[PDB]
Amino acid sequence: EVETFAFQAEIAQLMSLIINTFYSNKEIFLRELISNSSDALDKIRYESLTDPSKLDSGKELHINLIPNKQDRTLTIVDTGIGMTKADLINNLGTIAKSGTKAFMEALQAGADISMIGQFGVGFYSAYLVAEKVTVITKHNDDEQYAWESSAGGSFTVRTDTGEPMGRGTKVILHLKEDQTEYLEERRIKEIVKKHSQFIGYPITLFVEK
Ligand SMILES: Cc1c(CO)cnn1-c1ccc(F)cc1
Repeated sequence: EVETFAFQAEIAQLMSLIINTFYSNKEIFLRELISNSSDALDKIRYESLTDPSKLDSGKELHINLIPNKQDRTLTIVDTGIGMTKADLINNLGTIAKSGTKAFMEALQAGADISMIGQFGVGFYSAYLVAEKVTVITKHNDDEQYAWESSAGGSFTVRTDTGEPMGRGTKVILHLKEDQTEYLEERRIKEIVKKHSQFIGYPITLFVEK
């Protein structure tokens, strides 16, 4: 059972602007996603200080980067606090309405796409390199859910029947045909060392066959 939703008009406007605008510094998507994972790990660590039982779904706090050349996917896994169904559908989009408005006024004022994180909508930088994005997430107070969007004004949400995750978020980037450079180990190492060197959680870079 798959539910289809329409993005808010401002979010769809931001996505199409990210997909259509000519901009070569595409590597900044990895900094935003890792930064998002770092915030989710911070939130579950703080909540667990006043409630140790919130770590019963997993004690490890880490981030994993997993490239797959066969499927042409780049996956960012974190064991953070995760997102509920309400987050995926209306909560995160309501917050992002003001950040999108402010971000686009700055763009016409002289700003560039690389400061998208300062407006809280850095997740959508994934569509600099992805034709489709899948998000598997599991929050302590909800079930596991699968979010997916190929832009175009709509996204879907369903109950995930895959491998149970325990707790956290998994972002699967289905890369455009000409962006396969972000599957190479030496390229991912280079971006992480340049933009995410001081993240306070272990970042493990998987390798392939
Ligand atoms: C938005 C996002 C992603 C996707 O980049 C992964 N974890 N999170 C996240 C989830 C919950 C948070 F409180 C903060 C960040």
